[PDB]
Amino acid sequence: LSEARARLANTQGKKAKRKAREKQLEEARRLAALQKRRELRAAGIEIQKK
Amino acid sequence: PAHINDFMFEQQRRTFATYGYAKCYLPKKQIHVWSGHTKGVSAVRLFPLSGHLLLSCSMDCKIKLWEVYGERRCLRTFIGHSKAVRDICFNTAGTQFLSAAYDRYLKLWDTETGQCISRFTNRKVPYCVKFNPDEDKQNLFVAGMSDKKIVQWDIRSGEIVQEYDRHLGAVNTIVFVDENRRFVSTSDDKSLRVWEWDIPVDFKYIAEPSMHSMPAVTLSPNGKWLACQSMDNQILIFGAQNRFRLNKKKIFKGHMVAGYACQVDFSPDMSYVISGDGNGKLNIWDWKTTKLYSRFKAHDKVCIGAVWHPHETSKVITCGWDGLIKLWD
RNA sequence: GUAAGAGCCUCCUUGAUGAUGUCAUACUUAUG
Repeated sequence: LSEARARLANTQGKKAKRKAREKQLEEARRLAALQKRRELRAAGIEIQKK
Repeated sequence: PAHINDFMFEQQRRTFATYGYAKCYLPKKQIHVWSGHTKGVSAVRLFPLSGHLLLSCSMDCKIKLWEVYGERRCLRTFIGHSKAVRDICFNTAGTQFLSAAYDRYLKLWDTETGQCISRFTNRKVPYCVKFNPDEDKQNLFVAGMSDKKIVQWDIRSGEIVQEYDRHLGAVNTIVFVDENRRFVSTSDDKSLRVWEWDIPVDFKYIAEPSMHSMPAVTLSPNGKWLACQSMDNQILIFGAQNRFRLNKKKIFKGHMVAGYACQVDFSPDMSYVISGDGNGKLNIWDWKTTKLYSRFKAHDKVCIGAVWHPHETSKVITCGWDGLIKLWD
């Protein structure tokens, strides 16, 4: 019953679930890629463009 | 419109050129680091057995040999690196060292002799360089590169060791455990994956949508837990793995992560953990109390990392930042 | 059991703990 009510609050669906996992995973991948990119840009001046 | 016959005579005259118009410890800053470099510090190394000799790596692409502890002055200068060193490493005895250069050139360095060891290269730019624990021979070193495959490299044999891909993400760092049957591998995919290494097969992968990048990765001297500070400024302490669970220590927050990888520090009294902050402040943490200690700003620039003394009792903790380094008591 | 996508060929902040393994039960596999 608790999982049934939690599933009722989960009615957003697997599409919104994959959108949330894609938003958190995309934000983490952008924070890591922009992270290390900022660490490399702060030291060396040699970098390509996007 | 005019006549076409008149235009032919006008063109014929034009070709003829006719122009006719007719209760917590409160450590304080002890002394500044020996010498220094204008460029930001690339890596922070030290002698494992002695602890007095510290090898400072800077973005200037020149390995700085430093004598540090006591009668404070550095060691000597070390050159021969093609480009800025991406990672630093040293042997178990300390007389030998390894270098990871962003030129994609891994060059071993002899130190005590006054000059380096030899220049080597790899396939891609190595993102991690670490010595092999356990057996004191260690002809191979555990390393990683942008190729997203953790690879040990045999050196004294003239060629490398082996390459194994744990995850599709580029390996940020690799730290081998004492069991020698597994090596913690942190990758840019954010998934922390232990890897069985000496065997071409790895170990296991965990937590891809968590532990953002690998800003800090460290393990307790007792080996009971290994904590990793994450780019959300969220320090995730993982209980070390021998178990059905085989993970998960605790949660430690309060740090600051600007996205640059910071060297994790601790006081291994079974007491404290201290690391740098992304804003440059000195992050002091009480650990065994499940809560930290205090945040004391030290460096004026972005904090690169910090180091600690050997394990006897409370002594002192070194620190370093971009462009300068400062040791604290 | 599979349509799609990605890139590498010069100055600050409100303090709640942890390590000894086994059953009924829930979910995820193209190995029946």
